[PDB]
Amino acid sequence: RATSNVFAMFDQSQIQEFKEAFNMIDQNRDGFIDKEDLHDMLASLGKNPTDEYLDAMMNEAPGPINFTMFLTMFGEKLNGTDPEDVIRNAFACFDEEATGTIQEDYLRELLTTMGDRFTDEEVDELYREAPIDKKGNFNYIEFTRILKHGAK
Amino acid sequence: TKKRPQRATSNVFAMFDQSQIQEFKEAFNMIDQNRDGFIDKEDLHDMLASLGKNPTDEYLDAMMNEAPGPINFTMFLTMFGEKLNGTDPEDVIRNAFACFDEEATGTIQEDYLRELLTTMGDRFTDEEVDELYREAPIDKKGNFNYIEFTRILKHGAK
Amino acid sequence: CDFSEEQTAEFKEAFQLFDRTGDGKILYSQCGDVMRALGQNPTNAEVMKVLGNPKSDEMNLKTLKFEQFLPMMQTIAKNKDQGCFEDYVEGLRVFDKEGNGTVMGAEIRHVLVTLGEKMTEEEVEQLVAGHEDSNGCINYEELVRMVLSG
Amino acid sequence: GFQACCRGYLARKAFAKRQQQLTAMKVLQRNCAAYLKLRNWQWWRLFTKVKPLLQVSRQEEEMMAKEEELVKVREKQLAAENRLTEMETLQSQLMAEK
Amino acid sequence: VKPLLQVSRQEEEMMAKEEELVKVREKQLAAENRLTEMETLQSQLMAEK
Ligand SMILES: [Mg+2]
Ligand SMILES: [Mg+2]
Repeated sequence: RATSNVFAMFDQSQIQEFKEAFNMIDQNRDGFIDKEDLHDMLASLGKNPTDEYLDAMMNEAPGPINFTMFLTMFGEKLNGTDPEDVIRNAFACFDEEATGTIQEDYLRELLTTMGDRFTDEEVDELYREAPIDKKGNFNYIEFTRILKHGAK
Repeated sequence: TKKRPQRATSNVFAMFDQSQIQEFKEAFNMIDQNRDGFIDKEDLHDMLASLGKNPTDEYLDAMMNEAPGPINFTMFLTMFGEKLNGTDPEDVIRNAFACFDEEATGTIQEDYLRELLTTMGDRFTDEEVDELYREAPIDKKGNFNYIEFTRILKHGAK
Repeated sequence: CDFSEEQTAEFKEAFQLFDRTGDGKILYSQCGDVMRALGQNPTNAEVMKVLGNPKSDEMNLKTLKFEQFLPMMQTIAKNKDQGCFEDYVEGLRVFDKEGNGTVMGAEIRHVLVTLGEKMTEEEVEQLVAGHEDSNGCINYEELVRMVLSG
Repeated sequence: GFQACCRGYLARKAFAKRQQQLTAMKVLQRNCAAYLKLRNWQWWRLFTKVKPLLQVSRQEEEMMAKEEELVKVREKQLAAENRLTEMETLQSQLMAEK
Repeated sequence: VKPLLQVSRQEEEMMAKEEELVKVREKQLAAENRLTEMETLQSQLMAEK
């Protein structure tokens, strides 16, 4: 957790985007998020679905979610992640030729032979909801966007 | 009960581009005097006093009756999307006019448009065509490509 | 041990970078890689001698620890048969024909592959790489100066 | 004696590539570690749908990029005309010569 | 209100950059075709020489 200033965690652009999102996701803007607003947003986004299981997460945070608590719960889960430019720069280390694609077996071997050894199940879980070419080729240049859930 | 119900619950992306929503948000940012997403009666009153030389009183009452209450970004967007339901993009009509014009350019003539709307086989009356003529630019005939019309209609060549 | 703890900490940290060995151990074949990365310039004969003259099959069926690797590096640093670069820059001049401080890259590759302890084609290429020119020659002086800074 | 320095230079160079590569893999697996639990977060997939609606970039990056790109494209377009004029003279000169 | 908009005014003006860039890009693309055309004519005429 590491309690500290919630504003110093996210970057200027990141905190600005978070504030702009909090100011938008609110049918009755007043610095107080309730289950009704979330249900209405889900109904408007998914073509009127109803998922009553999401209400079982309010107990995690002290009472309703506030903008401060919202930023806190975003930062507590986004810790460790970095922007897309640095991710692409780090990915450019391998391959060398810079083909934009890496073999899936090679990635699995790399993720289980150095640093934090990732189990085979954890590596396989990263492909149960995304496309992939029959000839392998892990399109990293294209997967960087899907990593941020910028689709669907 | 300031919090309004689900009210229909219409989506805000049936067939609208991100640029349209961005423009709508930027426009709402100027009307809302409180700067909190609550277009009250005073906001629109000041907007009209600054732009359209003040309203006629009944304008605010009609706008309030046409809305479920304190209008905001989401409510206004949903209302305008429901009102625009059925309207196709400008590129579709542009390509249609370009492919229909025999001159390989996409022009439209007043005399030819009259026959295309009437004798072609439609339910267009005299006033139906007079309104379109009045809505046209300075010229009552499209002697150029179907671009200036879409521009003056949407206020954005995109 | 006649070795300060300051550099010993860095040596332990560098040795712990391999990891891929089951635990805090090290293979016989991979011993030279870690011995040459930390410092010094031991030869294949010196590596085989300090290792106790391991068998041909012993280089892939046993693993050592750090308590045994530290004295190896200590002896390699204290006892050594290397030499300064003044003798190396003067040795490569035997192949220089015109004597203008340049030598053909093919001749150097052949001398490194055949003469001496022999080297694989994958290493000699990476060694001679970067110093390519129009006449295909590689200045031995610049090569030695770059190898010394490595 | 010289082969030892060449062999050590490769081990040292290869070791340096592994040192920086090892740290690079840390950011990769670290970014993917939190992504697992974050992937199944009901608040993430719902909020990502709103990011396209905000567009924090605004004209701060579009105007600067378009302005800087317009200058490069302007000089490139003008440069093409310069090469075209030079080729026109050579093409016309070769025509008179031929 | 669309004609005014203090903030949207820059958007319409910013679109001129993309429009001018696209317009300038069109001339560059057309110039590339003309440049290659002169190269073929220059090379063809040079071959005849
Ligand atoms: Mg709220
Ligand atoms: Mg308001």
